[PDB]
Amino acid sequence: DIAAQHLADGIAASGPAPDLAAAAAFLEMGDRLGVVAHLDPDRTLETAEVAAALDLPEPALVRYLDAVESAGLVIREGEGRYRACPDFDTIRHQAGYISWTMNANRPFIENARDFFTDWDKAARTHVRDYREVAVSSQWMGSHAFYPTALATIIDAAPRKVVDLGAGTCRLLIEVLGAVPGSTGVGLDFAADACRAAEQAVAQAGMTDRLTVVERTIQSVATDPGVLEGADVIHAGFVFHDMLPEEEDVCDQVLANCRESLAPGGFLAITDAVPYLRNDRERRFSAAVSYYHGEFMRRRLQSEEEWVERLRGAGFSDVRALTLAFPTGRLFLAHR
Amino acid sequence: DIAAQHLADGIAASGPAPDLAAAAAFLEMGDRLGVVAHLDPDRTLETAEVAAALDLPEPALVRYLDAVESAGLVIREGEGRYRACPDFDTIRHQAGYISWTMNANRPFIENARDFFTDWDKAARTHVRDYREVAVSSQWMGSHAFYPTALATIIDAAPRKVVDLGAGTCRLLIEVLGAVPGSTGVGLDFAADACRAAEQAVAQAGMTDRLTVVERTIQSVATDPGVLEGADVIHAGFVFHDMLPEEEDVCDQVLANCRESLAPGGFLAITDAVPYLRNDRERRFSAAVSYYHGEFMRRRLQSEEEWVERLRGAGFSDVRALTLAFPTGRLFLAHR
Ligand SMILES: CC(C)CC(=O)C(=O)O
Ligand SMILES: CC(C)CC(=O)C(=O)O
Ligand SMILES: [Cl-]
Ligand SMILES: [Cl-]
Ligand SMILES: [Zn+2]
Ligand SMILES: [Zn+2]
Repeated sequence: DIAAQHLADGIAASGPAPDLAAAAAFLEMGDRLGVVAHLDPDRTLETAEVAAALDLPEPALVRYLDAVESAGLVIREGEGRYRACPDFDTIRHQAGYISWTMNANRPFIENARDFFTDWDKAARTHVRDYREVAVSSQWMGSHAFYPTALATIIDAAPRKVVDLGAGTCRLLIEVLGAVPGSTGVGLDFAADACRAAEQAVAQAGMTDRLTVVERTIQSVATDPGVLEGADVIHAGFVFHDMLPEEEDVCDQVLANCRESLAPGGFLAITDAVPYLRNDRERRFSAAVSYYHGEFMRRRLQSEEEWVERLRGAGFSDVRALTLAFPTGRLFLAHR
Repeated sequence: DIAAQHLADGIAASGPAPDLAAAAAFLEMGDRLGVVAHLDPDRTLETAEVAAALDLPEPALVRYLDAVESAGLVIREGEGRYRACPDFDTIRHQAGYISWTMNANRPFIENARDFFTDWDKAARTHVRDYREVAVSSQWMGSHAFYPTALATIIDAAPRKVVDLGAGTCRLLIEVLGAVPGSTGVGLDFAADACRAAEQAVAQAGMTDRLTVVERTIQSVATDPGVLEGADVIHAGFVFHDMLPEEEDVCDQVLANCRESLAPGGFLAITDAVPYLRNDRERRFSAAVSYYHGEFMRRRLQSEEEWVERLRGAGFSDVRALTLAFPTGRLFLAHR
C-alpha cells in the first residue's frame, strides 16, 4: 500500500527527466559513432551497409540499435533494417538542449573553479569540442530558430542572399531551392566547412547561383564588395563572438551591411539576449548567459542594445521577434 | 504572422528540455564546486561564509548564485544570502537522471567505438568518476527509490537492521532514528566511506546502536556472523556488480542471508531489471541496461531470474514491487 503511494509520487517527481536523460545519451553516443545521421522516420538504416560505411563491427552496431529499439527510438522493420520512430526529429531536437549544456559546455561544468581563479589560463586549457557545439546547436535550431529565419528569407523573395557564417550552406541551398531565380554568397572562414559546402552546392544543382567565399566576417569591415546589392543578409549567432573585443570592427561590419543592401533590403540577425526573467525562458536564458559571460567572455546584448547599435549603423527601422529558442531573438534591420 | 506560428510550434517541440538542460548543468557545476550541499528551500546560504568554507573567491560565487537566481533555482533573500526555490529538491531529483546518463556515464558515450573493438582495453582506460556515479544516483534515489526502501524497513519495526553497501550509513541512521530501540550493522569496503559514516553515526547519537564494519559483501559468503539475528537485511543496487563473474559467491551471500534472518525477517533488495517494454519505463530502462550490459558487463536479472535465485537461496516467498525509478524493482524475500 505504501509502495503504491511512493510509486505515484515518484513518477510525478521524476516527470519527463528519465526519458530525456536516456534519449540524450543514446543520441549523443550514436551521433559520435555517425549512426544518428542514418536514422530517419521515413527510411530504414541497413546495418550491413552502415557498419561498413562507418567502419564499425556489425554485431556491436546491431546491439546498439537493439538497445535503441528497446528504448522506443527506432523500429526494427526487418532483419538488419531499422527505422527511426515517427517523432524522432522532436526527440532529437529536445536532446539538442541537453547535449549543448551537458556535453558541448562540459569543460565549463567540470573546471569552473579554475575559471574563477585564473580565467586566462583556464580559457586556453579547457576548450570546447567545436563539433559538439555545432551538432547540439543544429539540433536546437531544427525546431526553435532555423524555420523562422528560413521562412523570413523565403517570403521576402530575394534576388541576392548573403550568409555571414554560412557553415555548410544548408540555409542558403534551401532558400535558393524555394526562391526561383536567386543567387547566394556563403561566407565562412573554415576551410573544412567551405570544402564541404562546395561539394553540397554542386550536388544541389546551384553551383552557378551559390558562391562559396572562404573569408572571416571581420574582413567584411574592410572589404564589403561581396555584400553589394543583396536583398537579405543573414547572420545567425555570429556577432556576439566579436563582442566586446572587436566592437569597432563589428560596428563597421553592420554599417557596411546597411549601405550594401539593395532598396527594401534587410539584415536578419539571430542572437541570444542576456538573462531574461519570464518563466518560460529564464532557466535556459540564464545557462546561455552564464556560459557566454562567465566562461567565454562574449558579450550578449539586450534587445535595446541591439536596436541602438543597429540604428547607429544607419538602419531606418529594426523589428525584434521572439524565437522559440529561449533567449533567442530575430532582429530584422531594414535599410 | 509566420514568426508567431513558428513560436508556438517551437515551444511545443522543445517542451521541458531547455529547463531540464539548464537545471542539470547549473546543478552539476554547483555540486562539483560544493555549493549545492548548502542550497536548501528552508534556509539561506551566506556567501561570505560559504566562499570561505569551499575556498572559492566570493565575487565568483556571487556571480554563480546571481545566474542561478536569474534561472529561478534560488531566491536572493538579502545581500549575500540565497535560499533554494521551494521545489528545489524535485528539480535536483530530475537533474539526477541527466547527470547519471550524461555525466557519470560519459566515458561510455564518448568512447563507444573503443568498447566495440577492444572491450578489455577500453574498460580499463575509460573509467567512470565514482563521485559522479554516487551523487547522481543519490539524486535519482531521493524521490524514486530511497523512500520505498525507507518506509519498508521502518514499518516492519526491526530489532536489528543490516545494510550491505551502507555507504555513508544515511538509511541506517534514519531507520534507527524512527524505530525506538533498534541496532544496525553498516557494511562497506571503502575506508573513505567508513570513516565518513563513523563520524556521522557519532553526531546522530547512535554510536552504540550502529556498528560500522569495513568489509566487502563477498566476505559475507565466508563470514556471515554479523548477519545473525537481523530482522531486515538491505541491499540497494549492490548485487549486479557480482554478476556474472562472482555468481557462486553471490548465491552463497544470499543463502547465508536467509539462514541468518530472525523468524519473520526479510532480505530487501533493490535492483535494476533489464530492457522493459512498457512506455513509461522503456527508454530509461534501455539506457540503464545498455550501460550495464554493453559497457560494464554487469548482469541485470529479470524479476523471474531474481525470484528463482532467491527461492534457490532458501527464501519461502518473494514479493516484487515496482519502484518509481524506471526499471527499478524492490524484492522482499521472506525467510
Ligand atoms: C545556438 C547558440 C546558443 C550556440 C552558441 O552561441 C554557443 O554554443 O556558444
Ligand atoms: C542507481 C543505479 C542505476 C546506479 C548504477 O547501477 C550505476 O550507476 O552503475
Ligand atoms: Cl540613404
Ligand atoms: Cl528452516
Ligand atoms: Zn556563442
Ligand atoms: Zn551498477
